[PDB]
Amino acid sequence: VPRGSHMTTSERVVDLLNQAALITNDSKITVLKQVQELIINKDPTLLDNFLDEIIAFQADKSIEVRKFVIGFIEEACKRDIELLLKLIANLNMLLRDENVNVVKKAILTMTQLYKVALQWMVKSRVISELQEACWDMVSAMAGDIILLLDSDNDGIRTHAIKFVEGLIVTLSPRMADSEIPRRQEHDISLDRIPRDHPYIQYNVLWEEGKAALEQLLKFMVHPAISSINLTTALGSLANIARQRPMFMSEVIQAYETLHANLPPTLAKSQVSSVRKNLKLHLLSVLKHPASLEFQAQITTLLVDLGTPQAEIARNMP
Amino acid sequence: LRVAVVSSSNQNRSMEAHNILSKRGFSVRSFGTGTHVKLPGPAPDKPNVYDFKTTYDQMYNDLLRKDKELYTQNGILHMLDRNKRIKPRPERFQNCKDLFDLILTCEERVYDQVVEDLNSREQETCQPVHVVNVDIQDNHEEATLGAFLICELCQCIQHTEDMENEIDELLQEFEEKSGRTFLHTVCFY
Repeated sequence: VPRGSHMTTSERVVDLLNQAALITNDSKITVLKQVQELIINKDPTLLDNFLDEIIAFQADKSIEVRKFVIGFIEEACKRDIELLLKLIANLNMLLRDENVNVVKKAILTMTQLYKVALQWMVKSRVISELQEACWDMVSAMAGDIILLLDSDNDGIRTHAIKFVEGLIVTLSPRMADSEIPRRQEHDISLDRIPRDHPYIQYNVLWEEGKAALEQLLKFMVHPAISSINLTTALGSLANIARQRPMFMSEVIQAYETLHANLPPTLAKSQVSSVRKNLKLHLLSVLKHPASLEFQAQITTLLVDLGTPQAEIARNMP
Repeated sequence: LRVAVVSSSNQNRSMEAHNILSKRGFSVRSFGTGTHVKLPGPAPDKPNVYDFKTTYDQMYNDLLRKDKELYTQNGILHMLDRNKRIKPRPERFQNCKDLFDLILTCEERVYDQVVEDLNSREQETCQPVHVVNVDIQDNHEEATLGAFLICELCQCIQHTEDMENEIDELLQEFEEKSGRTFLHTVCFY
């Protein structure tokens, strides 16, 4: 940037924001991403100051512009979770966008933010009436996304399944045999929530996690379940089983149920695609050290799906 | 629409598709999932074998000095020249880290290798990518017919309001019109 070293960041930000106003196509997103980088990473003390100017783009007619805004909310809240107090309303309104691609981006962003918000609640020295209400909002929005499992749109259902997966994992404890993604080592989980916390109740969250899992297990035996939603749910269960092996039981049961009752509406190539994913996920659970207790059942299913013995062995310890 | 087209050697089926899609204004990359590169030889049981590091131009030259007349008559020198014109070397799917809306594979074995690999990368975003297979035989005429079929599918997809909601119905129409099966799954970034 010419004469950049002579500018204040704030001046540069205002210049770029006005530039972005001049531009009437998607290339304005490149400008707005430069603004994002400056007020989130270079100088986050400017984040509050410029928040309304970025958030104003949520009304832009461009799909990609509104998706950009959702991503910005995500980064802004990771930098400073207290901004959720003034951005949860916008994020929930964006969940409700007329365009499904904007909706889907909002679901992925909530899948990132819910656990950040819950950590904030767990860590908070003191908790305001506004911060309580903000948690009520996050939690009700999590509930709305769980309800999107009954959307009439296949892509929204797929995204809702992934949000639900993340919720089950967050609201259950890590254990000795949990296989934890590198990225996620420091994410909050149930076991990190003090039993005597003045506001967040361990027992309530435990029940919501179990109820979230039940909703997913019910969804999977729904007679009209699509090929993509069923393969998504199968992979979600395998992830859950590996990160939270106290539910491995529930996962193997779902897999046996699906294997004995394939949803009749799946077309021939859809049945094959699903069956291939069932086998993949069974092999994946078998490799997990906690699958000790389920190995005879897993092996039987795998032999039924035609897996050669040599392939089963290759996936054993 | 950002598409990746994947074969075994990244020589023929995926490069024929790369070429048609590219010329028709799609954003497209191509890969192979095979362990090595295989090219036809003087008998069906004696293929030529190369490392994925080897350039199209180095293969061209190696084949030119082996049997100029054979590799002219079997279209391979022209194929390799065509490939050199798109990019310098075959690319292995397992070594790339790019984002697509749609990944098309040219046989079931390649589809299994794509799925196995993506399913083994840790998801960061949970953004889905749709993976669709069509069985295309590995020869020039099939590669060409398969490339046009893939181009027609991509064009259909360009044209739908809502890719994720309509793609299965579209694939079923394609199965019906082509008589070819289209496996379909999602993986997650």
